[PDB]
Amino acid sequence: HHHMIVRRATYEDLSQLAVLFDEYRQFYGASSNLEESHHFLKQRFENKESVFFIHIKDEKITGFVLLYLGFSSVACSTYYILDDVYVTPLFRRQGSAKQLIDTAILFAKQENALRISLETQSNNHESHRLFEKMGFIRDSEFQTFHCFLK
Amino acid sequence: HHMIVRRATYEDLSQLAVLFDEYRQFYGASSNLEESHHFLKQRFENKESVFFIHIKDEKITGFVLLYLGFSSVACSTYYILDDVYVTPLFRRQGSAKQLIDTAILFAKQENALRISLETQSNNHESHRLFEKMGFIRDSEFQTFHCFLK
Ligand SMILES: CC(C)(COP(=O)(O)OP(=O)(O)OC[C@H]1O[C@@H](n2cnc3c(N)ncnc32)[C@H](O)[C@@H]1OP(=O)(O)O)[C@@H](O)C(=O)NCCC(=O)NCCS
Ligand SMILES: CC(C)(COP(=O)(O)OP(=O)(O)OC[C@H]1O[C@@H](n2cnc3c(N)ncnc32)[C@H](O)[C@@H]1OP(=O)(O)O)[C@@H](O)C(=O)NCCC(=O)NCCS
Ligand SMILES: CC(=O)NCCCN
Ligand SMILES: [Mg+2]
Ligand SMILES: [Mg+2]
Repeated sequence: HHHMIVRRATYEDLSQLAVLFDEYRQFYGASSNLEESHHFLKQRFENKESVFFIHIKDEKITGFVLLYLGFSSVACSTYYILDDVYVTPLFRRQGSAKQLIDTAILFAKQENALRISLETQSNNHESHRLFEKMGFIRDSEFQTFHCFLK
Repeated sequence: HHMIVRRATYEDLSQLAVLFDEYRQFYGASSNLEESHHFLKQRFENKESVFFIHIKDEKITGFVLLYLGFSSVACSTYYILDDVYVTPLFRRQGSAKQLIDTAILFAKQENALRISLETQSNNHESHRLFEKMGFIRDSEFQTFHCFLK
């Protein structure tokens, strides 16, 4: 029996998780649309190489982390991408993101991943403090490029 | 036809492994055709991966490997241009240009938001290539890594 847990998300959690997923999208500039957020959360959940971990405190989902499998051609090995991390404001600064990333790290090690990689906004200093505390090192060697199609 | 940029098939993998091993060596890996081919086949069997090869008179001159990406913010998919390589003998002949032009057409057909990639900051050649193909340098995001091995 427990009162707090970080565990893999299930289909049964998607309805509650969609609210936090919609909040994460709003943080990134998106207009709130619970129905759209939920439909796409279901597509990502039903994607073979994606893994969602959620943080539940007193039966409430406080946050989540979405990871997906990466393939490193140079190393000829897999790794994990920490795609999205979010904690709802009511539960911030209580160690939720820390616990979510700690479980993400233990999971990646269990999967013999090379590393966990991510990209976060340069203007998001709060996230840089979180990732550095968790053992992430800033990549300097690479430059991102986008070719916009729509 | 005498030249073509097309999807890779199972039959191209023995020859494609040689190019993929060459691409690995450019990024500093030791040559190992068995390891290169085994991983190439694992990526080729991934349902979200897409390989295009440039073939000049039955010789593979180069390739591009793309994979599906999900944008949570846009609630839409996109493509990541993961690997691009042209064997030195066939360089500065438009092989990479044709591979990327095909990748863009494929991404548009798939209704992708964009094609995204990462390349070394000191790789002058790749920056000229991607800029020629309409890619824009983006420094609004910072990459972090948590090394496990
Ligand atoms: C960033 C975010 C995930 C942090 O979640 P959280 O549960 O509040 O974080 P924690 O309580 O585990 O904090 C862990 C560490 O992160 C850093 N951190 C977290 N919030 C911070 C803040 N507001 N300012 C500075 N550092 C902060 C600190 O180093 C902190 O350690 P400390 O509290 O001992 O100083 C949360 O604020 C959030 O959802 N933000 C919006 C989405 C986002 O930016 N995600 C990252 C990109 S995917
Ligand atoms: C980069 C690379 C793929 C280019 O392949 P390529 O088939 O020779 O390229 P193309 O002939 O299609 O050239 C397309 C454009 O790229 C640029 N380019 C290509 N080679 C270049 C070079 N040596 N110097 C400068 N710009 C160059 C030019 O803008 C060129 O247009 P142009 O020929 O009209 O001037 C090839 O040099 C290679 O395999 N390099 C090693 C692997 C690599 O760097 N891949 C990317 C790592 S993330
Ligand atoms: C950690 C992080 O990547 N945040 C941006 C969300 C799209 N990847
Ligand atoms: Mg890769
Ligand atoms: Mg994403």
